Amino acid sequence: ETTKNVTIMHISTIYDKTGKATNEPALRAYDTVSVVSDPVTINNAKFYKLAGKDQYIKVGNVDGTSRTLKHNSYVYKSSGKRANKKTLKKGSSVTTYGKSFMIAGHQMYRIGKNQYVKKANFL
Repeated sequence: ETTKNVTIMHISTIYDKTGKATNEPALRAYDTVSVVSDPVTINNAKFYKLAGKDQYIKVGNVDGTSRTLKHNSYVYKSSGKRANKKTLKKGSSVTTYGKSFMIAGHQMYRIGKNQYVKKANFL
């Protein structure tokens, strides 16, 4: 196997070679793991194979998904405070990692370490 090191950006279920979830302990955000460098496709979904193991994680939890903003947006911390006073502008492409989180009552995507943007603001 040719492998590379990646940072988990979102809690990640461990799947088997058929894309079925296992009960193996989930990988946790900001841990580093060795994966086979090229993703695999299972059921038209992309996964990283963990190096040396028949275990697979979703690429969206590592490389993310590029999404376009339909509204000007603030960036929040998990506490609910604004992370900064910057505004991400409508039409910007922003990478989001995994499934949205509930932050201060709103569904939000993680865009960075302790940085979140409201899901409703994306196209």
